[PDB]
Amino acid sequence: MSKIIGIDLGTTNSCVAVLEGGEVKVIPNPEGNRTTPSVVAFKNGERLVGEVAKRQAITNPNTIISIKRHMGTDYKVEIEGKQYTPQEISAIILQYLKSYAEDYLGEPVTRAVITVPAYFNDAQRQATKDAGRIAGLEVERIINEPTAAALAYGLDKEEDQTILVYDLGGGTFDVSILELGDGVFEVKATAGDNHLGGDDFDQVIIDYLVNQFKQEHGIDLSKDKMALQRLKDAAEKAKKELSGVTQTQISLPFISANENGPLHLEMTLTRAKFEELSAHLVERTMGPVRQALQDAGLTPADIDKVILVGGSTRIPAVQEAIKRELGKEPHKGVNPDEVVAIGAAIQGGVIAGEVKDVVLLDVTPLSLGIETMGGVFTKLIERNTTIPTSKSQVFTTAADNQTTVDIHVLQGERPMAADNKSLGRFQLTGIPPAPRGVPQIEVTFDIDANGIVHVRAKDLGTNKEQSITIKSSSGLSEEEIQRMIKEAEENAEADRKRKEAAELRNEAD
Amino acid sequence: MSKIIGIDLGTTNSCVAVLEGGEVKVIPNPEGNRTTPSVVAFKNGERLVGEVAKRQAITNPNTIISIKRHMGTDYKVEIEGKQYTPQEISAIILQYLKSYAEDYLGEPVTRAVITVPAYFNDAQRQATKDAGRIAGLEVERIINEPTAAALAYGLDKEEDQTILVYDLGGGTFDVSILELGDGVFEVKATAGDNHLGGDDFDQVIIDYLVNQFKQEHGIDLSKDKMALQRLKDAAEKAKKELSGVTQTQISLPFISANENGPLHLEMTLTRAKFEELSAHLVERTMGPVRQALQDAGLTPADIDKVILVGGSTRIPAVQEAIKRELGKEPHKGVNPDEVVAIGAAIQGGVIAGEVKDVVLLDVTPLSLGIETMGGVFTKLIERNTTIPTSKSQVFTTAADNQTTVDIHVLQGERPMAADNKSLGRFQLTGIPPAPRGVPQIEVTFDIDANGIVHVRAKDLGTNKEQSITIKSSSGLSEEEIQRMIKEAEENAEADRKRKEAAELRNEAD
Amino acid sequence: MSKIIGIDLGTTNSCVAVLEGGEVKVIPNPEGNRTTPSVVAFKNGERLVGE
Amino acid sequence: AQSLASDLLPVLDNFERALKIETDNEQAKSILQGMEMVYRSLVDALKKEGVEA
Repeated sequence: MSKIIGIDLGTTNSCVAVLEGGEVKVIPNPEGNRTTPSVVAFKNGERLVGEVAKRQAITNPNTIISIKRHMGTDYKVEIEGKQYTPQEISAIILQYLKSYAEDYLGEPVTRAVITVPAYFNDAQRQATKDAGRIAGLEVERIINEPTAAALAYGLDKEEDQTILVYDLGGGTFDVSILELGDGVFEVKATAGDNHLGGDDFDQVIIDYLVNQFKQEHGIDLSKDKMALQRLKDAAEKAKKELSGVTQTQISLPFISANENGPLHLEMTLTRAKFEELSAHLVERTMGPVRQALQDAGLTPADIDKVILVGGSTRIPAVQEAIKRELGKEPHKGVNPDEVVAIGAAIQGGVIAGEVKDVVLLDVTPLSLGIETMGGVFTKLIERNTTIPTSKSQVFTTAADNQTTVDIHVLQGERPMAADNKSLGRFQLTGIPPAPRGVPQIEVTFDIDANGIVHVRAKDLGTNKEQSITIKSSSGLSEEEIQRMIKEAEENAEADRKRKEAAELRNEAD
Repeated sequence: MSKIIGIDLGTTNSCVAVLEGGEVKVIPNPEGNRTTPSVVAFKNGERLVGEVAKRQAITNPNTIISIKRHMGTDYKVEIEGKQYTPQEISAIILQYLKSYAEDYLGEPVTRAVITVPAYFNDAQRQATKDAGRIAGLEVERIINEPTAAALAYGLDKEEDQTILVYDLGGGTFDVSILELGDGVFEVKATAGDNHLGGDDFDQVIIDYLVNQFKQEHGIDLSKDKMALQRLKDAAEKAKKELSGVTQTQISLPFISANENGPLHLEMTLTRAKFEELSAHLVERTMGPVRQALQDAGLTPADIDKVILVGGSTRIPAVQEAIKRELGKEPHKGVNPDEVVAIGAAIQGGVIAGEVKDVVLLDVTPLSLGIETMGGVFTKLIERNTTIPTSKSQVFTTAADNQTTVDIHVLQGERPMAADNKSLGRFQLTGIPPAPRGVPQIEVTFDIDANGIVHVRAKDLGTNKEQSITIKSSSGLSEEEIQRMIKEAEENAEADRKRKEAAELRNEAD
Repeated sequence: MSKIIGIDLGTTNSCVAVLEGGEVKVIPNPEGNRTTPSVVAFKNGERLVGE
Repeated sequence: AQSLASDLLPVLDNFERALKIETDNEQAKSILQGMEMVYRSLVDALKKEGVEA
């Protein structure tokens, strides 16, 4: 009985969420990076997948890169002579997602929910699903990412209404629109171009730079892969940075050099120069959005609201440039790069939360005990307990050198011996001339399945076992219980009992 | 009442040790360095003391220095119309001191011990004692650095015999020869020099440098202040390294620059060489040794053991000379720099009342645990945990309705049952039949000061319980023990019991 | 985690004892019979055994 | 972190020292227009850890 793990199976990289608590978190893969890149290559006949994959990609020409474009089609791929199918590939990817999720729980996992894009089909769908079982993950369900990323805000519990999700993947871009009818999603329109993404920004930065450099000092940087990389990265960090701040400085000193020696790439860059410099990605975007808008028969004001996804989506100009051509403020705070995986896990949590039925056992409807010494009632088994159980307790000599000990085993609530119902009254002899003090006696009450109650009475050191069994006969549970408890409520001030507690008086020997 | 803190009053600096536990920590002051230098300044209404004064030393007309010379005199000094006595100054130092040792402790501290040089006379000792009670510190004894240091090695409890302590602090070297009669210590002879030390050990290097650098690039760095500075640093640090290793680089790039531009000092310094530039100091240091030797009318043979004190006794050749001097090995067992304040703290220990516990056999020889599901040996009390202690863990049941639990107590380090010592086994019965993992069961291990260990296993819904006492967990030769310490690692890969995640397949749905 | 019952089979007859609570009780047939009789049959449709 | 920031300060200093070397002239100053990057950076480095001067 494993949880139901949510997974987001993406083109660029894929992500895996689960819920435990009223709380749902995103399992990290063995390395850093809550988010795992989806890819795999084989070397040893042993698979490698996820980032440690991208690392050696350029050794073994056998590296499968975004497969998820090929699922649901006849396609196969040769690896050192042998052919594979997407579902098999994406499958091994999954074998990782599940695997390391198991690592994280120590709790093997099976049940799962996996997500695929809005535009996918029946074929493709049975291809991911297929892949899933293939990895060994029984699917509980398969559902379409934007819906899944509607469980960020989980609007199914809201007003029937039409809503746009705008997803900018890492290397993709897609847009979707769904009227939520009868509480669910009639996914009304799909759209959006398949080469787009952050890197399609990171790039324009990289371009602007290198061109600016060759410009002033005259070399084309794309040549040496060293400073190529340095550049790439630089630009990227610069991207994330300009996510929130209005300026930044890049250095890349010692980058390359002329005959006056070392050449230091420095600079300061704006928000705007990049905004405008990105302005093309900017305006090329929306076409899919609008085309979709009529594509369902809907007016720009026909939406209720507009989600977001696609961690690159946290951008000044995307955002600024959206809601304005649109309805209200884009929905926030759900951390996009996982937003989808979050949705998965949610719906999974729900899939486990199915069974609402109820049942019997039995509560021992009235709390049992023995008259204790001093003439009080002392429970050995609190009221609503369970199928047969056992309790054991001790108690000791009444007054100096007792030879014999009664046991009155009574059923009730109230503190006061006689103030309840009673039952068989047995005793134990064989007790020796031991003064009041520590002559201890273990007395237990067994219970067995149907309401039968044994009882034991035993001295410790002399091992004397005399004991009874109650037949559950005399005790009345029809009304009589649901009465004499409320008695305990009416009369609860019966705590007056402590009188005899105080009667500890005659304990003066 | 309060802890009695041993204090070492240095001419140069003073250092302070207190005793928790049975072993003695040494109180660090605000700076984070162990010993704080004895120097005091006043600016306005404010006394500053130690390092933080020693810095403003040059901004202050008033900074009292090396006052411990004038302790034992009518000397006064004048600041703000006002004269001061040593008692008054060193009192101030003691004030800062006590304040920080309080700090570490936090309950206020009223009771000290102070130590003084081997030779201090009566009016002297008296006047420090004074100093101290000016300081507000009741002074529960006063002992001379050496008997102190010797004492933190405590040989005081060894047979009547004769010790030679050799204390070379930073700038000033002292020797004492002490006779131990009757678990009691008497100072038989004093010797010394007040200008030899480690510090001058730093000198010869520092010079040798500025002589190699004048003899090459003919600029005299000695004349640049901070250049002196960085030099001093590098020197000391290279002495340190030079203590344990046979060479080192001193490396000081950008020492300075000519009109030709930036200048770079590098070099490699031998042990052999530095022992050249030093051998005269050490052999100045055999001098008082022999002096006092004759003051005792004595011979090396006579000296029974030798203690080393002060940091710069870590100097390899130093020790070397001592060995080819008396033909006898120095007892360096304790950190030679604080050994003095550590002795002090010990004597205040005995004074304020924790005498010596012998305290042996204080540790479990081996890992104690009990087999759990799938032959796995679960550790409970770990190897080398000190014996008079107990641990308690709550296991529940194997299978739904399991009636009974069978506990197998095992002793070893090895992660599989098979590989450990089976000390004893016993079972417990009667637990209410009911689902797996639901019932609580509490096993506690308890080990007495002998090495004998009892185990109790007790249901938490029953209070039903059962126990065994494992005979010895001793009573054999420790040879087997070490053979297992080894044999643990010997097979390191028994870690193949991870094979039991397989055997974690018990859960059936 | 269902119960586990004893059953003795033979020529004469068979008898089935299960452990309940502390000790072992036998069972109850659709009629009495602490012993049910070794035999069985049918003619058409459902069948029956015992006495 | 400290051990590092401490054991850094001499190097992070050599930088302040090298930073003003300028009596200088040529292409070599390119080399030093190389450092006032790094050693304007080590500063932001320690600064992440909140080590100011």
